[PDB]
Amino acid sequence: TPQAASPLASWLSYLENLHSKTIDLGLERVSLVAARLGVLKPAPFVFTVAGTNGKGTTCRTLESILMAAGYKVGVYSSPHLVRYTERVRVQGQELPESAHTASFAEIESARGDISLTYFEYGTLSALWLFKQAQLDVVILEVGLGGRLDATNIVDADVAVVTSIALDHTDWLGPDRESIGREKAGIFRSEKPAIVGEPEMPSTIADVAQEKGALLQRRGVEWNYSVTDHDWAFSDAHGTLENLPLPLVPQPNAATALAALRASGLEVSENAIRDGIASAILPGRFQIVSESPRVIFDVAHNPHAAEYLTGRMKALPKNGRVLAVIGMLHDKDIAGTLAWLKSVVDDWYCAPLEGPRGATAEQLLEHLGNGKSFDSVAQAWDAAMADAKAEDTVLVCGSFHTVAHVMEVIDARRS
Ligand SMILES: Nc1nc2ncc(CNc3ccc(C(=O)OP(=O)(O)O)cc3)nc2c(=O)[nH]1
Ligand SMILES: Nc1ncnc2c1ncn2[C@@H]1O[C@H](COP(=O)(O)OP(=O)(O)O)[C@@H](O)[C@H]1O
Ligand SMILES: [Mg+2]
Ligand SMILES: [Mg+2]
Repeated sequence: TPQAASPLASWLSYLENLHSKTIDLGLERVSLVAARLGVLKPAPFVFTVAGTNGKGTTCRTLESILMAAGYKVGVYSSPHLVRYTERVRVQGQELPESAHTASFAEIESARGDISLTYFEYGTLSALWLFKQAQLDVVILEVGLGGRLDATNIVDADVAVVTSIALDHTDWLGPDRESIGREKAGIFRSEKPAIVGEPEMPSTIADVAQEKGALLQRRGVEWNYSVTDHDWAFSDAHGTLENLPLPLVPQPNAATALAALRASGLEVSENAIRDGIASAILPGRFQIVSESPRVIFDVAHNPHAAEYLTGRMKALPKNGRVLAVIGMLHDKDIAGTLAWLKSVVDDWYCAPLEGPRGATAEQLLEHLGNGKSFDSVAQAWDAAMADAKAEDTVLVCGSFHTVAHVMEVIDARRS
């Protein structure tokens, strides 16, 4: 059993093995420990963000605007690209590793004999770190689903649903309706329930009615329009024009703005512009370099692949598209690749080290074309060796693939 003085790495290895099951959805055990720790209300204002895709970037947008508005903001995000500490930001910055291990030590003593999973532990830690930080606003990214996610032990002041599509059917049910119901579990009585999914499953309205939540959805209570050079937003309180084209997915920037406006928080139009203009998240349609155009995107399900495919087709015409890909077997690899195949010319497949990582040959079979490599680094090197300046190299499929290339590039700078 690690202690406050133990390295973070030891703590993470310990958390990875503490509970009988890796993922164990449910609120009881975790709520009881949160109750002992006094971390159930981490800040006077909390945004909780659920959805199939778009959670990370919607949270980043909220963080960016609120910081511009001068609020002390904390953000809980998952999963992480390279380092675990990425999961907890205060004022847009990671916290010291020793703050994390101290928090873990507090949870370890407070839990007594109550067992907690890795994500439950990490959630309690983020909450405790936020409480210590005396923040004005805390933004919680839901881990998985909503209703039974560890983050749902906190009562959000504004609940957000970014999109509803097929992912995590093992836990959330086989269709958009079952998935929508689970995501909507973060809604609360008399609190805004901001829905950015344009094709809202009816179950989301059911849950909003069951809870007495204040549903405000895209296409109804609020909306946005786009141009090649900017965008506009509208809701019950008015309209905003010539907004900065987002550096995060367009739908999420609009969802964040809707949630921000529904919150009643005091935020100027300039803080909104500055926030949107500066909101960006590594690995989310990230333009890394040019000649050739290098793009990183963590899409890992067909809805995200379809969106990515749409962004790829919107890129300047000409040149070849070479993809460096690695994926986990727990995702709909076939459906994800079906979309990507329509835009990719040359495939460079790599295995993902793992209990759940697909091998290069497994990916190759889905493609019907392409080359296999022994590692992401080698696939990346082969693509970049083949790419001409007019081409685009897309690193995709998983957080793992993107992270591997980010690390190879950074290491080469030394
Ligand atoms: N009550 C609990 N909730 C909970 N929620 C999530 C998890 C596992 N951690 C995850 C983190 C991220 C994702 C994910 O898909 O993240 P993105 O969609 O943003 O990419 C899934 C699981 N365990 C428990 C768990 O064990 N208990
Ligand atoms: N509204 C959206 N619709 C479809 N796909 C999206 C949307 N937002 C993001 N994505 C996809 O999901 C990936 C990660 O997005 P992120 O904003 O971190 O959301 P999440 O935390 O839910 O995974 C992106 O790189 C993109 O491939
Ligand atoms: Mg997910
Ligand atoms: Mg996320």
